[PDB]
Amino acid sequence: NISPWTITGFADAESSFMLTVSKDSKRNTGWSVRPRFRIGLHNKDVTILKSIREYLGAGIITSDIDARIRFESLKELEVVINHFDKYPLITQKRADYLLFKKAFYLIKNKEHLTEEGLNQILTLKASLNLGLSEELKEAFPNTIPAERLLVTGQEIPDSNWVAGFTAAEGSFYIRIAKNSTLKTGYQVQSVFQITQDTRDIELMKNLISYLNCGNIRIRTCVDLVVTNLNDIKEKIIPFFNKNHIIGVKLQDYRDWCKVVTLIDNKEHLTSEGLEKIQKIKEGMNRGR
DNA sequence: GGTCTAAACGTCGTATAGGAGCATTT
DNA sequence: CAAATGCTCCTATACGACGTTTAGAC
Ligand SMILES: [Ca+2]
Ligand SMILES: [Ca+2]
Ligand SMILES: [Ca+2]
Repeated sequence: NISPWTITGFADAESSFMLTVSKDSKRNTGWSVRPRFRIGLHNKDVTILKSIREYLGAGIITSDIDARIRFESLKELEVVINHFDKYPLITQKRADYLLFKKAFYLIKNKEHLTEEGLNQILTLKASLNLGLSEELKEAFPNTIPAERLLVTGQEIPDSNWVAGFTAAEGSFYIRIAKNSTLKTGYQVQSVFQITQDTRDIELMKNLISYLNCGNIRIRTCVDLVVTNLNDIKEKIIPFFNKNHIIGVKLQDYRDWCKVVTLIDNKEHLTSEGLEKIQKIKEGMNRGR
């Protein structure tokens, strides 16, 4: 069974909360309103969603050009709302979540079928994700987009969160630099990385402190980068060994785990070993 | 002076990010 | 009938993941 805080972290990374507003002749207000929750992965990682359906005991899984689990009915969203209230988000999407939750409840009490609720719902949608479409701007001018609680004091709540966050957005790659000042002609480095747009740096900086290694860098997106070999061998790799990466990425990680060992044993300073690494690297990540 | 590590710097293609909307069930 | 929700297709840009250069220890 998958840890709940993993799901929370994973969704903190790659989930989205949506409100569709559709023009509809058959309604008094002229518009249809519906809530959605969705997680989308490449087809190859479909097992993750199966793991989430199984934990929560809800959710509809599909696979086409990509794989998704979706929550659209009131009862299914009720499960979703139950979970994230127990296991709160920590990226800027917790703001999104709060808008949705308000919007969700107006819809449950059917008040969206009123001109008042419809207008209130749109103030939430205006500040949720990409805001109002042009078509919605034309239909509802002078809508004042609702207040977003900026969450900025939030700490990393659990290690399994981090397993979840990176499994979705973390990166384990091998860096190879053609560099003649080295005997083999190439510098070899193992790299652990997490990326975020600059809106959630306080979480990024805290995550350095949580894993107690790595540096923050701005360039806009901000990267958390760990290149230190004894931080990678003694700090980063034990964490994700107790707190498991899930999905295909776990397999890249294994390969990454493999190349860090050989580099630890200085086998990268030989041509044969340098050949060995490129074989491995060429077989990781996008190279599968 | 040479070799190396850490990390600063550079960069493009696509896996999503977010969305819209018709068809079916309740 | 209408309100809910099942079901599917769309578009483009923020990432991931790949590569070079530099600061500086030894
Ligand atoms: Ca994200
Ligand atoms: Ca992403
Ligand atoms: Ca991902």
